[PDB]
Amino acid sequence: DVLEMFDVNYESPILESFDSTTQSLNDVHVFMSRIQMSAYDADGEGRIEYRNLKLYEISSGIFISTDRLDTGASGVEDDHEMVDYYSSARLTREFLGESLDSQKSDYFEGIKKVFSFYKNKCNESRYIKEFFEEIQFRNICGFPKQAGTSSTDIFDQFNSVDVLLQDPVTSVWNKKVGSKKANIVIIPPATNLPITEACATAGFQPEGFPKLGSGSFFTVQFDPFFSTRFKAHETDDVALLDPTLTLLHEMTHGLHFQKGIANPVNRSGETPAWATTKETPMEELLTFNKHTIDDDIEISDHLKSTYIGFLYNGRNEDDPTESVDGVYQNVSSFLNQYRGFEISSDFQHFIESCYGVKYNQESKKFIVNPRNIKRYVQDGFFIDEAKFARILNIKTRSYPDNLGVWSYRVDILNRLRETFDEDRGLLSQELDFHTALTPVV
Ligand SMILES: [Ca+2]
Ligand SMILES: [Zn+2]
Repeated sequence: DVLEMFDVNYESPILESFDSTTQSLNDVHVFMSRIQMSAYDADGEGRIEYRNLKLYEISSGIFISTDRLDTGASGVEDDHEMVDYYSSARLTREFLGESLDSQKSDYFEGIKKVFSFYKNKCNESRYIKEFFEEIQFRNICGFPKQAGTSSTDIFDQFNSVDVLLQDPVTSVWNKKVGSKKANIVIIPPATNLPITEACATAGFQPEGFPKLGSGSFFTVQFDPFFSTRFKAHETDDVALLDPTLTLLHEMTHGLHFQKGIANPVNRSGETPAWATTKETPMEELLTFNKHTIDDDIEISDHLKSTYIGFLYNGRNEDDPTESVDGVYQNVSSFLNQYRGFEISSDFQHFIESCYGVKYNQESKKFIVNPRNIKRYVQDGFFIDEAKFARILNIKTRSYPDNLGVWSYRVDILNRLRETFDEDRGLLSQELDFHTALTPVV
């Protein structure tokens, strides 16, 4: 079932009616839904708001949209480049001689072609298979429980997306008929972003500061039809970033959001000094390449272990505003609420599978073993972009030059040449194999 593609097309009809006595939401693969996004005002300060969007379920718990969501103005004029390329036209109106409908159809086909490549790689690589089995199917438990969510509900805002029908009289898509398990949502870069940006976010966050160990589905803003050049080692051998590797990087951040280990913050809601190494978060170095931490692999592994230790145990500071609540205290406090309460076997198994914990039937309580919660955090960092690049033989940064245009078109649907294959992926990262964009400035 890993990355098994549903029979779903760009033009497959959106759900307009639902009869629970003869239909299952599990069989619904094209529907109106809503997800949180950061929206920006004219000043450029962000607030989290729901946005309606049309979703395609391309595989169990994996959703894509062709909708470019309105998150405010980018603040950059059309076709200006600053490393990244900005255009308000991409997936909103005619762009590069392609209609909106053409662009949306191509975006759908291109994302499916990328996932067909990943399915072929799962069949070839135990490591890639293990990664997709985890991000596609893992149980995702968020806390605290929100709004009208019962303490024993499996599906909620952290791990499912709403199925909305239209109010017949007003035509507004605001009639919720249920929800569907969600692990991964892939959408185009929103209006506020450049068209070359790739960005992974927590799919759902409550109003408070996020808690370590509280998971959500992840949303990736990603468009495989564009990429940016990169310089080799510290020579001048230039090549194009492979979008299939860019998405694997973002989905690795994704796995960290699914477990609630991506974004450690203190009681003031700021990143603690121990989470950063000008400044780069440890979350970025462990997603990119362990070896960037130190030339000696054993020192890299030790600094990794110290970071995971603080994610797990938190840290008490002499300034209590800088203290961090760890995964162990957050998860054990959450599960300790259930001590002595009768719960369904379905909710019991959901929690057991999510955190790798056991349940004591006699005392009706979760057994929250420290070694199990440590493994939950450690397991989140089992793979990085560099490992993917070695398995797939994709060229990436080893990681401001005046070497001209940064942003390139990528012919994912093979209109120009044999550019992208479902078995081999991107057949060349050479810049002369791709079409440079032409920024006005
Ligand atoms: Ca970027
Ligand atoms: Zn990253």
